Amino acid sequence: GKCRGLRTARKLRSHRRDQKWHDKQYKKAHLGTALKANPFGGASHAKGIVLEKVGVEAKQPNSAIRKCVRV
Amino acid sequence: TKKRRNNGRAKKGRGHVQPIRCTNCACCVPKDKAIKKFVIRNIVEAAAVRDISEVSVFDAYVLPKLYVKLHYCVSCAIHSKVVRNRSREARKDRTPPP
Amino acid sequence: KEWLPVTKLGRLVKDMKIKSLEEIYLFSLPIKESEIIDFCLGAALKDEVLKIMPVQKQTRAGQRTRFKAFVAIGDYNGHVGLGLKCSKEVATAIRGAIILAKLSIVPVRRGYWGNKIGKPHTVPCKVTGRCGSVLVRLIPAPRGTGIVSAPVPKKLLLMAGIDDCYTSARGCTATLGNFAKATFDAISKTYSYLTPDLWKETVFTKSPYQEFTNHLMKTHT
Amino acid sequence: SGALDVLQMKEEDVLKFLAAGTHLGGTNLDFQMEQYIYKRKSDGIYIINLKRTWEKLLLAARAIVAIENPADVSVISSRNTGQRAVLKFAAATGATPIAGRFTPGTFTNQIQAAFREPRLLVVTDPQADHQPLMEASYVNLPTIALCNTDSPLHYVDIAIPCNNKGAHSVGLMWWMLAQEVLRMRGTISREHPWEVMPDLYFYRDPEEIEKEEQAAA
Amino acid sequence: MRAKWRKKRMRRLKRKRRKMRQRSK
Amino acid sequence: MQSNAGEFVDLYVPRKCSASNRIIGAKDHASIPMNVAEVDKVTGRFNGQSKTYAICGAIRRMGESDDSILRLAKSHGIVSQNF
Amino acid sequence: VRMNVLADALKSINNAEKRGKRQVLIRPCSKVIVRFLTVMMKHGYIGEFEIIDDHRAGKIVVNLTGRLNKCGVISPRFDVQLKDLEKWQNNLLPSRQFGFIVLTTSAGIMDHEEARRKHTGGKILGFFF
Amino acid sequence: GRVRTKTVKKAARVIIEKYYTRLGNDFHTNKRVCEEIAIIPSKKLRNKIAGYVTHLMKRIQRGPVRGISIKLQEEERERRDNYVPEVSALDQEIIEVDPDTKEMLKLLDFGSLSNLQVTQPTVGMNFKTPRG
RNA sequence: CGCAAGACGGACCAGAGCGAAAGCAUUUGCCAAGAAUGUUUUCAUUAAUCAAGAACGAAAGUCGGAGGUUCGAAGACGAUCAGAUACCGUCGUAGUUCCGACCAUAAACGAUGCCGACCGGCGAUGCGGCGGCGUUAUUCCCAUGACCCGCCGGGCAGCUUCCGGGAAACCAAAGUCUUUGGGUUCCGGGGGGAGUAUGGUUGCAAAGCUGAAACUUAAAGGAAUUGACGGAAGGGCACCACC
Repeated sequence: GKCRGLRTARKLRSHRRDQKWHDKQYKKAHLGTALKANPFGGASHAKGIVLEKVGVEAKQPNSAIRKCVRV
Repeated sequence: TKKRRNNGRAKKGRGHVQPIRCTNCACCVPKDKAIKKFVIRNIVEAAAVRDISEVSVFDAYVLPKLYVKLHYCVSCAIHSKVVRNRSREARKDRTPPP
Repeated sequence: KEWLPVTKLGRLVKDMKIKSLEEIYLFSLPIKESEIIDFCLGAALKDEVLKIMPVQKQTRAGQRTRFKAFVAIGDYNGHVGLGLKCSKEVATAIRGAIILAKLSIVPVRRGYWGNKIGKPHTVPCKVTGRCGSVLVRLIPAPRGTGIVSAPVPKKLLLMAGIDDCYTSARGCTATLGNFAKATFDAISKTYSYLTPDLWKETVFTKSPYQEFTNHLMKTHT
Repeated sequence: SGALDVLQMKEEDVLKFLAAGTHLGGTNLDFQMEQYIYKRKSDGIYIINLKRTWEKLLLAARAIVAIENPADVSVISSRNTGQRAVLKFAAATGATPIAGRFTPGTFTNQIQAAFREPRLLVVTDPQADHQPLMEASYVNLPTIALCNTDSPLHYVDIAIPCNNKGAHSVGLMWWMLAQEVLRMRGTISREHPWEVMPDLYFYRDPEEIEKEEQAAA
Repeated sequence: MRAKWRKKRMRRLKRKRRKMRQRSK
Repeated sequence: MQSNAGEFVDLYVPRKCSASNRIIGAKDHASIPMNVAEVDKVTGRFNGQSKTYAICGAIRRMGESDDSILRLAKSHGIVSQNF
Repeated sequence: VRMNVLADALKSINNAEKRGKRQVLIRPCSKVIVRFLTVMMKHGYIGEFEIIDDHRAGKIVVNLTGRLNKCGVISPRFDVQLKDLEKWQNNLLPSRQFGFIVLTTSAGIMDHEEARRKHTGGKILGFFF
Repeated sequence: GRVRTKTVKKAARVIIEKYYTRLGNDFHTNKRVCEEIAIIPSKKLRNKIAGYVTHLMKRIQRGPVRGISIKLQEEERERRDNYVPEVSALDQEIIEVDPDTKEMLKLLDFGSLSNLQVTQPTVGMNFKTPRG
């Protein structure tokens, strides 16, 4: 900490509370924007319908077809 | 990184200095920043002081010198070999070489 | 197998006349012979190589791959050293680092947590030691705690003879050069820390050079 | 050295100090050397206090006599002004000389043949002999220094404030230091002033050697 | 791309968005 | 340095700087127990006994080892009080 | 400005230890400083001092040994109970063998091992080991 | 072209260190010395050694050489052990003493001696080499 | 040779000063201001730092009025080139100059918040003060100036070093730090997306201030080292180099 005064509890608490938003993983779990745009909506599993089977091209030096499924 | 302890210049407690127009270029270099030579020189270099004294009117008339102060920018001092890339230790030497 | 010594200290260590290396450590004499530590701490002293680290300098055409060897050393009651040797073959780097560990071995001071019962088992106080960004705090723990630390300083503290110890390392500890020397700098500052137990004055006993100067003038040239 | 009239500042030694110019020091003063100088003259010369010049040479001469083997006192000069003086002091006291070219790593490197391992150093100038002071920081070597008014006290343990710049005020301060050490071992008695003349301890100018032959032809 | 001209191309691009929001307002 | 029986347990008691009271490290190689001679009151010669001083590494490279010797020898009555 | 007189006066005598001054001077004199130094002196980390009266805040020349490793100050003055005195001494001091947190109590300024005897908590001043 | 290599110059500085007594000025005599006092496996290299030996040997006829240390240079140190001058430069009866050096001796025991000349101060105190 | 104009204030000019910063250099007069030093004056804690709120703020740019010598975005042309709608040349619009309102940003940098303490040395300088031989002008003496030897305080710097620190470069601060706390304000949390979208607010406008996310990615990055390379500066050498 910086300000160490004995009656500086509300500043030291409130300054953290503001600067904790600048933490990436805090703002992913305290703004509901990630929880909104999470395709499962906060589930570990989800049932869906296979509408097309699509073979994805592997990225850098690894040259291969990654056989995925659009659900 | 910070290559020099001064900022390749001679302001330390100013904030601002007047810009100089360079002699080779017309660059706007700060005055303290700019490489300066007060060139004092005879009107002829070596080979002509013989003959111009021979056909002179007055008996042993000393000729006038040519007092011009040059202001070189960093680019036109190193191109015309006025200043030069010294070693990372020997840069610090602020001794005008004889 | 002889070791006919070179330095003035090494002469008396061959003679069986200076019987403790605690007499060497008292006068801060530079041990610069390999076989001074091989003499006293001969049959107890355990060598473990921390890591073989292949270093490279990019030259005109191709790289020169040399091999850095970090050797932790120490008998399991008091003495430890951390030697580093860079060589072109690994088997000489491992060989050369075990020697360079010995020249720079220190005694660890060991004290007590709370009650002062039996033999000492922990660091006498809290000592920090560092090189680079790696800061290694040593903390005295109660009996039967063990070395609560990373695998690496545990390997130097199991060799120190310190049974029970806490740590709180801080920095790029992944680099084993800075991390082994930080924890080594800590266990060297255990005896260089003036506790209120040691206010009782230093009686200046005679140096091993001061006493046997009459031997130093009859044994060799 | 203190409150003994046996080792008190002798009357015949002050008349050597004034002629030699040991009092007559440098133009700049080192902050570490204020304690050894009475007063600064006009024309910038620091008057080195000749008791506190004397007093410091006694304690220096004590620490040499406290070495049981008189041969492991490494007596070093690099500059000409004390090249002879050290090589005579080494003969008088029985000490070890290196007069000119102090090889870096003599005290530190083992495999070097020139690996002497001394017990006390005597230095002609802490700057001229900067190198012996630093190899004195790697192996446990205490230091006597023939200090000047400006010469530093970095890695020197018993400073002797002297005019080691002057030609005839080096050998004169090796003369006091050679004498004092020899008496305390029980060789020279304070009855008779010493057989050796203080003019032996002077580096002779080769100009004044090709002059002395012409003068004394 | 210089960070000075990247800025200049964002300033022209923002200028074009005030231009095209006004077509609806 | 005692246990809880009172017996001395640590394997060596390191030296301590006579000038600054700071204990000399087992590898502080700029630290030196300088021996100063003792003079017989009227003979003016080495008694065979000495005066032994420890000045730690940091003081020599600070440049204060000879100011301290000049002050410590004064308390042992070597250098004249007046000085 | 000078807001903690005890903080400056202990830092001034901490720099003298780390440098190696044989005695040290501190400019303003709170009674808290003298009451701090008496606890330092009775444990015997420092030698005797004498205060220097000018009709102002007092000055103090403290005669140092080289025993004092660090002289600390805990600003702000945390009010401490007997249960919490263990937590303060188990991180701020080197071991459970030596080192002394002096903290002001209603029984006057005194060390932590005495606060366990007298059975009185209070506001933390600093430390020395 | 003719620059002596370290295998020539080191045989030059050990043969003179050991066998100074046997050598001389003449090349052809100490060409032949090098056969008895050394095992030189070449005809040519022996002459290269013995050539610069005679060069150094003509220099030890004069004075001190850098990389040589012999029993005769020990005898010079023994010869120069015993120089004796006439009564000293330090035993004068006119010795120049400043008033400020007269003041400090007056605070010593030796306030007024028999054999000193006191002076007057050099007023116009200019003792610094100017700036630039 | 004269003249009229509008700019600008060389050399003197400095690791010199002042100002809160931006900035500020012809002579004099005028009008307020200010530090530093001096102080055996006076009040007697009146203070430090500061959300909100505000003053000022280079250049460019905007609005109006005046002025337009030089320079000169845009633009006209001549070159250069494969091309140059670039560098280079000659012209020239806005502007550059001033007056009154706007704008509030710069690598606005010492890339280093401010107040305080403590912790080495060294030689300079700037301002005030104090004291000290002598040199010098007012000559007809004092006191002032000019120097000359120092000291104190304050300021801009400089050198030095195992103070110590740090990833190092470097730093008497960037030190007094796991031995972690003098006070306090702003502020950062992998690279991007992005200073973007959106909402407010400011402005005549250009734009400023506040300011995300979806997504994307395993590195981006700092200091240093070795090499290779250079349309960098040198120092060599060779009839597979020239002379």
